Amino acid sequence: MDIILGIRVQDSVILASSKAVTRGISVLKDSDDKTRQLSPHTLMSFAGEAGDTVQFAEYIQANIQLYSIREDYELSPQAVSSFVRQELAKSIRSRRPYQVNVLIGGYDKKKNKPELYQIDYLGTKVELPYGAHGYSGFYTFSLLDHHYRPDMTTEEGLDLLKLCVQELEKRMPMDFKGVIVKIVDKDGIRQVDDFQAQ
Amino acid sequence: MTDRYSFSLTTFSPSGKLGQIDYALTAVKQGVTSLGIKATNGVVIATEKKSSSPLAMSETLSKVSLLTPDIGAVYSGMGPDYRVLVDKSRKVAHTSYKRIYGEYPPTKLLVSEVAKIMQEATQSGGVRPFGVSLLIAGHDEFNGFSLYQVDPSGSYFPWKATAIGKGSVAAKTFLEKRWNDELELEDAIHIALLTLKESVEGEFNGDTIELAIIGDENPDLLGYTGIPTDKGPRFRKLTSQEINDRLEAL
Amino acid sequence: FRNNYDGDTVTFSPTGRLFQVEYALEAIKQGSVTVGLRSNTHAVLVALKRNADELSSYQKKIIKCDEHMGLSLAGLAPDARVLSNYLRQQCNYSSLVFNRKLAVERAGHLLCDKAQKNTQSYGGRPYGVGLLIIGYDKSGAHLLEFQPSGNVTELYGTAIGARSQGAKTYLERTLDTFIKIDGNPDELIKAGVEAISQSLRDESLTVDNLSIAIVGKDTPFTIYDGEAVAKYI
Amino acid sequence: GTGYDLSNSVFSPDGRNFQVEYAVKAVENGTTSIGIKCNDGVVFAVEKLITSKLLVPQKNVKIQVVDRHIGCVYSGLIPDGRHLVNRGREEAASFKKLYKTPIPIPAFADRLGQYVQAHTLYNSVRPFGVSTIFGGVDKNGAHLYMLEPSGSYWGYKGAATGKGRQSAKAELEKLVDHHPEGLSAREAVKQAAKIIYLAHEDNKEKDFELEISWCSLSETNGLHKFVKGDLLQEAIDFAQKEIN
Amino acid sequence: GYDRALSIFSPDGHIFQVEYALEAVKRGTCAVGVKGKNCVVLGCERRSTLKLQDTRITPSKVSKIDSHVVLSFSGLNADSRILIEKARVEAQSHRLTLEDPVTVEYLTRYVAGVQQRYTQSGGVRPFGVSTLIAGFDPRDDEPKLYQTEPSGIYSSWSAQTIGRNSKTVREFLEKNYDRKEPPATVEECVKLTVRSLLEVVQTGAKNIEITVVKPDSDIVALSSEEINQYVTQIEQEKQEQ
Amino acid sequence: GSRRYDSRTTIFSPEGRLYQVEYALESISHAGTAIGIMASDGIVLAAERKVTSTLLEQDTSTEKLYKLNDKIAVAVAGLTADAEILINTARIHAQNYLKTYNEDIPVEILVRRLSDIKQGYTQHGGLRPFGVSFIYAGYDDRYGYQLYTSNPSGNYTGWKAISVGANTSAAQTLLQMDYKDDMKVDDAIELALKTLSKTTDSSALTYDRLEFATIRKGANDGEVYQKIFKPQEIKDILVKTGIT
Amino acid sequence: DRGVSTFSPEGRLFQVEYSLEAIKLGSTAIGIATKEGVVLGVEKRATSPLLESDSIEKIVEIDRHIGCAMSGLTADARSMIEHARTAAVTHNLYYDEDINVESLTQSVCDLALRFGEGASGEERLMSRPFGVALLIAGHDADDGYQLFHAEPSGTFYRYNAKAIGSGSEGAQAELLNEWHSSLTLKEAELLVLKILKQVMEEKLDENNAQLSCITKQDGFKIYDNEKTAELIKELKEKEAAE
Amino acid sequence: AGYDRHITIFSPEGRLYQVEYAFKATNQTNINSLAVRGKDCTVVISQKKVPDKLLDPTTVSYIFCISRTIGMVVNGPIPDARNAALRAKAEAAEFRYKYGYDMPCDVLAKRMANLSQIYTQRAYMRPLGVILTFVSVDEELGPSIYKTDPAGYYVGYKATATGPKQQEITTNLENHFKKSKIDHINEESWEKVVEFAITHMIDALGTEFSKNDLEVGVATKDKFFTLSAENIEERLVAIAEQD
Amino acid sequence: QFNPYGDNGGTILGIAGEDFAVLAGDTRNITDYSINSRYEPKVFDCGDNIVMSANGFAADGDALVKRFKNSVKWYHFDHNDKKLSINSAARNIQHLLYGKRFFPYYVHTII
Repeated sequence: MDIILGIRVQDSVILASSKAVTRGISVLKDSDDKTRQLSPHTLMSFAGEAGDTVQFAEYIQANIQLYSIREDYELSPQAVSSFVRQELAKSIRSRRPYQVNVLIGGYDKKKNKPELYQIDYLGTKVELPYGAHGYSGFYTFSLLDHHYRPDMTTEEGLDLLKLCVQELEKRMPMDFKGVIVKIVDKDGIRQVDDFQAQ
Repeated sequence: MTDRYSFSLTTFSPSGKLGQIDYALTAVKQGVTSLGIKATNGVVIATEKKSSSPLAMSETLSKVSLLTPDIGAVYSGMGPDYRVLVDKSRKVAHTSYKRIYGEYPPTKLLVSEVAKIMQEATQSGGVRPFGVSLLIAGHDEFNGFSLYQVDPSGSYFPWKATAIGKGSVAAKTFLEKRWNDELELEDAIHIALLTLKESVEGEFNGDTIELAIIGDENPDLLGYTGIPTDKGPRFRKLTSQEINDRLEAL
Repeated sequence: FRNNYDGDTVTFSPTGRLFQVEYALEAIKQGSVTVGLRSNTHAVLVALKRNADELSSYQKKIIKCDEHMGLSLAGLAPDARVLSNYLRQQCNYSSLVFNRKLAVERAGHLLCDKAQKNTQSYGGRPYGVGLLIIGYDKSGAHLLEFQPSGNVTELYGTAIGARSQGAKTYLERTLDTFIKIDGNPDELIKAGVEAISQSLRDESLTVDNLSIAIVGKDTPFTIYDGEAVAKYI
Repeated sequence: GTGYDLSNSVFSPDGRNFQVEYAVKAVENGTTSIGIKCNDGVVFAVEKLITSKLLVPQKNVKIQVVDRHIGCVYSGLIPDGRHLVNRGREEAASFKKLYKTPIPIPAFADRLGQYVQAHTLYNSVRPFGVSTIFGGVDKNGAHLYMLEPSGSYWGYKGAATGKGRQSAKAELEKLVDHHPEGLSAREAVKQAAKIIYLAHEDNKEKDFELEISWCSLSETNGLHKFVKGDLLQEAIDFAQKEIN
Repeated sequence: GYDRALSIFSPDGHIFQVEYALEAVKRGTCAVGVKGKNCVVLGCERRSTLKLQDTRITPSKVSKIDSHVVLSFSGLNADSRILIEKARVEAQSHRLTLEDPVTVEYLTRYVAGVQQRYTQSGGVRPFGVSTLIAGFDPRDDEPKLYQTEPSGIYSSWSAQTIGRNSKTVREFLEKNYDRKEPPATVEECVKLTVRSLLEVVQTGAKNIEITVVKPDSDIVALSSEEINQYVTQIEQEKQEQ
Repeated sequence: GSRRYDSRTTIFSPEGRLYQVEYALESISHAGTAIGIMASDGIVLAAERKVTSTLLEQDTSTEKLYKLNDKIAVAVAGLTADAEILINTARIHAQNYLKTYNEDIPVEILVRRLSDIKQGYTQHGGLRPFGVSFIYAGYDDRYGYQLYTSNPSGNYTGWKAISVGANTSAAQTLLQMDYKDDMKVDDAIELALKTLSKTTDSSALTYDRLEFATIRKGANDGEVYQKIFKPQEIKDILVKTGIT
Repeated sequence: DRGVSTFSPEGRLFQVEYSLEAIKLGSTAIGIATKEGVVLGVEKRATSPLLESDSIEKIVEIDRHIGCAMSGLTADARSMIEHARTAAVTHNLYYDEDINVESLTQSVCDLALRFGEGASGEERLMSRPFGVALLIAGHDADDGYQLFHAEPSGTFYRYNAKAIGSGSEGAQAELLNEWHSSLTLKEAELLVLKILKQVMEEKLDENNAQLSCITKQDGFKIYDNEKTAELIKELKEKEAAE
Repeated sequence: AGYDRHITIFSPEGRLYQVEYAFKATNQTNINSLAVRGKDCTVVISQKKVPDKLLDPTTVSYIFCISRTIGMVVNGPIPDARNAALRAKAEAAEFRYKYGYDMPCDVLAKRMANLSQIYTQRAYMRPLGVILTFVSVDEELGPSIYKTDPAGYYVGYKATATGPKQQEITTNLENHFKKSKIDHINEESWEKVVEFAITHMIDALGTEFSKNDLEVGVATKDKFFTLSAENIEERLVAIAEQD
Repeated sequence: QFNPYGDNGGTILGIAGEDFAVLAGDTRNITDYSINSRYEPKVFDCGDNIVMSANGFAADGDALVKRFKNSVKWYHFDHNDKKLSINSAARNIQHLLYGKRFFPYYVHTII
């Protein structure tokens, strides 16, 4: 599958997501952004079935943006992840379920704390210090279980990610064409345009 | 064909009154008197069996109905409306409660359901409000004994004792002179029989009077034995005889 | 009286009348005249087309329903469109499912039944148009008169519309004559064009003002307008 | 107060449904038609007013068949009459489909009865502007019926309705009294032609065309058939001769 | 199942329920809008029949349909909510399928259509609301101001007002707004807006709210002070004469 | 048809007013008065039970104050039965919100929803509006203590202090006179009682004719608490405030 | 009250009749058809000088070969236009050709009587008739240039020239005298511009009036103000020449 | 203001005129009926009046067989009478199907009474201008008589009567029971009970009956049937030899 | 299990000249190894100078032709007897065919 990583440090949440988009025998694109911004302080990465992926992401995005305007307020990352789970849990028992796995990373401006939520297509949600979907976790969880600390800086977090990405690039069968990293903190969402060699 | 009456028949008048509700209450006023008294260990509801012909058999016509084994009802107004209300009430008790919690609903709750049924007949399209006022007496483990009254508007209030229909005003008064928070069940059965005598003109006996109570459990009325926790219905209808025996000490 | 019973079609008057239907019948008479007549080989329709300004066209009044059936209208144009279109399907259905051309008499029963439904239920409204149906089927030439009341009658000839009474008398007089105009189309049309002019008064039938249709033994239902009718004026 | 006659399902203070009563007025206003129950069948006849010469003779048939054994004729709003027959035909089809046997006349009668009666329960429909005489032969005998707009109907020895319903009824009663043992199929046909001519007096201004049909166990094999040609002319004469 | 035709034609060719809907607007509080050369301002008067409110939570007169468009109204408040919601939903849906936020003309045309739909659908009455929709098309800097009414008709204005006394305040604007030279400043544009509301609000610092919308989703509401400051400077222009 | 009996509950008056809404308001104006006073540390809900009797059970009673959420409650003025219908759907909206977002429903979102439902009966359906006016008292972590009001029209607004039902004109004036932004819950509890006491149409303002409630944030905790005073608690506080 | 689709004793549909009265109150619109194309013009008629006149859309395109003008309750035309445009596009998708101006018109007219509280004939859900009239003008290979008047009654007529709106009976009278089977497009433009000027309350200029045409060559185009401003000037001069 | 008399909604007095007027319609046929209970049977009597000589006297009836055990006589126009009979037959059939036993007389009555109550509350349904008397020999209650009206009201009877001259029949029957002191007809054969019915019917109406002026229905254990002109004539003779 | 399709064989050929066009097809109709008819026309004149053949599963070919012929009929009714150009007939047939995209007419059609 694609690569969906997420690590929550001291004052932010970092999301790393593969750029490759392969269909069968060809890599159609090597600069894909598998992420959507749900609100100024909430970012969502996703991976899964071809069409369902972007469709579901954009659908959720539309709803949270509608809520924002109606209420002139921004939902907490927790509220958002609960809304996202409920949606997946509906789809799971429908005629044609969305086969999408997501990572919701956001900075709760009310508690002033970063948060990372992992939700699979069945509607299985769990909050963690770090998470991943698919085979990614199989190589990365041991590295994070080892080098992860709750007080890490955004800078240490990026190094720790780089470590994971290198491991993925050594043992994984697929050439996922590197990742796109984004940081969510008290100042919104920003992208690390220089990870191709950081 | 097809009910083209999708609009309300009960609406607000410039003064703020809801005509049909008023008129329905007027219908209740013309109705035979019925009452309910609450004691410390039971409740009693009673009414007059106004026979509409000597050839008719007044037993085949009950004004006092069991809703659940611990809840009974009585009314004043239009008998047919009451009848169908009772069927619906018994049914909603199951579908909205027993079938979900495995136990009969507490009195206030069933009353609330009944009141809902009536409220809807006040606003839904193409219908008239029910032309009755009910008095529901029941008992449940966490609320004890209670007595309620439901009006055509769908409103309901809890009473210590009250009367509805024809001589309601005269009887509501008499009850205020004879009620205290220490009455035993038998006492209220007495107070009841007296209050009802002033309302009845002719024959006043066990065949012209219908009276039931919510009291202790009746294991002899359960029909089976073997389940310790099932002790019997608290609702009991007094027999023609049980009444006459008490009428002597009237 | 009437005022209290003409609110809709579902109401009967104390005398047993259906005023809304009667009012629809009135929209017919206020319509332009059209005539119908048939021999034993052909059936013809002649109609006077009405216009608005001298800058407007002359609203058609003849509709083809199938290769062997068609009609002329008098009253609300829309209602004739709805009815003719319904007739077009019934004809089409008979062809596709039974590979059978629809009997003119049956097209009439169909129309009658469709009309009747709008005179017994609330909300609807009677059709405000009269129709003249002609056709050639397994039983020869045919002419039918359709009234929104739901009444359909088979005739040898007839007319509807304003002053329609003139032509109707002429035909009732010319009967023995035209009914034997077999094998000669040109003549049956002339008989019709003389019956029609028996209801003129305002003007005289011109080229872009006259409309004629015919069907029969070996003639598919065809309509004639403009120069094509010139030889009959 | 008043206004009780403006809506269909409304009861007037006297327990009547005026709108149904007004439908009757539309029936009394129509042509006269009749039914004569005979010893092994029934005969139906109707007056067909000739508006003008332009009407194609013998082409605007009014009598209708239901299934293969039932005949229906009616006075009043013709379109309503058809609507009622259409329903009758479905009602019959449905019965035969489920029960195999063709629908008994009595049963068919009630089907029409309930449908007509139904149109007097709601103010969103108009009562039927027709009275109907129908009947035929079934498992056990012949049956003649007449159905009023109110939905009311009964079995009859003979029946009539329309403009000249009284003249007709007068003639029918004589028949019943003067033929206690029963009338014959052949007889009833002529007799019917006569009653129609007589009852035509109450409309003797416009010329008319006669129409007969019959259903007889012996004469038509229990099947409804129209009377045409010789048998028809024979009855026309029998009447034309007795009207003088 | 209720489909009674409530909006129908009368002998003179009028649809009385739409007309009566307009009377509901006449009774609504006043609302004005004026477009500058680089902005648009919406002003709305606040009733005083009852004062002791909580302004923090009480629903304000101006609403954001999207980050770049706002909408004000005059008429029945409850009705305006139904319209605001639909407009907001459509705003997001348009972004989702067109991948571009709505233009002001588009949003206006949608709101108008909804209003019109309710003037010829059985079982419903027209909206007793008239609206002013303003903002800036995506990536565009030319201000847009539009008005819609119960009938479903809409059009753009250099400046416009609706509500009670809109008649008066429109007069002011007609002889105070030079298309030739529009309020080339956010400041003088707000001034012109307060000036017109004063012709009818009769001393109401707390009875005049104002919102300023600039290009690229730059919308902000002024506070009492900032407004009362304009009120102050304007009453001087009068006495200084 | 039926059109004859359609009152047309959702149409405008030539003046642009909604007949039924206006009449429904007129109805409300005769219901027991209810006051809502918002303090810096809590909210007070006071209502006067319209009509009572010695026999009326006041312990098992609740005809004006209802708990919607754990942080929201309402004061009812008008048709109790109508009120319950609304209250129940409001209680459901609260839970759906919680199940969806795992957070309690912000006060205004719950109020707007209920108001939208009322608004609906104003524009379509041909049904009469709800003869109910609510005073909402609740707390959320965005605006803290809030107080709202909604009537039959579907319109709603926020207040510092407000009243619904009878004598609101008199009541609003008194509140507007002694209310002060810095007030404390207990101060409001007294303002609430004094105000009712002066507008009551009854002789005296006894406990048996009142319902009382407060939504405080009991400092000794850190959470929000809803207290619905019991008869005895009202009798006490009614004596403390000097009304004995 | 009384059924919305009820007949008057004279055999007319009440609602449709009143419908027309509403159209009589609308802004004037005129159409002239020549063998060089069809021209459509309308009276903008802004209700206040603050209303930006060019946001008044009373002339719209249906397809490249069909355009139209409205008069009366203009808001009621929106969905009729939508229906029209769809019909045009749809017809092209199914048959790979252009919809005939007459067919397009017939389709629009079909919507006309689809009103009532429950008329037994289909599912006509619409509470009342439309309160607007339309002048549909286009071109097709079979019948060349055409002008149609579509009313709320459901009927439509083909006109060589036609005016609808407040100044209709007046302008129609004029058109009766001015129109001849050999007018040129230039003549028609002026002729519309001229008769509009006569029936409008305001002094017609390139701001309270708008022109447009449909020619087999460039299709339907709406004349921008500059182009119209000159045609107005050119007219003022030919009139001042006698 | 004046329409509270056209549909079933309350009048200021709290009444329902349409229901009262529907009651008026029940006497429209000017017929009288009465039911009495035997020892182990139930007998119904109803005047039969065939005015038209053209009618087939055999198709003129107001007595109906609803089930193998229930009989129903109607007082009101025949069209509503048949609407009621059909619905009752259907209701009876379905009940047997779903619950496994014959629908009791009183239960069918309650059901029909409930159906009628609905026309009393819902505006689009009109009440039926009829009064239905149901009779049977129930397997649990024995001889039974239950009657329902347009108000949705119903009750069991020791005996009953319906029609224009209903009051004379009732007081007549009342007086007879005040005498016998029992709530029924102490007779083993239904033939005699049928005779008592015809007898006391005559005494109260003050009219003699020929075999075609009556219509008789009898309900016995497991069966309800109607008599023929001849079975009646035989009954008429027996009474003739006592007076 | 029921198979809704069959193969009646046959073959059709179409060649367009400069001012004419031909559309031929054998007249043999079969089922498996049997012959159902030695003469069952498979190429039709549908009016407006259009010949058409839908070869493959006869029942499907028939339904399509039938539907298209009816198409032409209504084209005339709805558009003032206008003649259906062949390119228009082609686009129309595409919609007739795609209409059953998920339960195809088992035919190769030529016009």
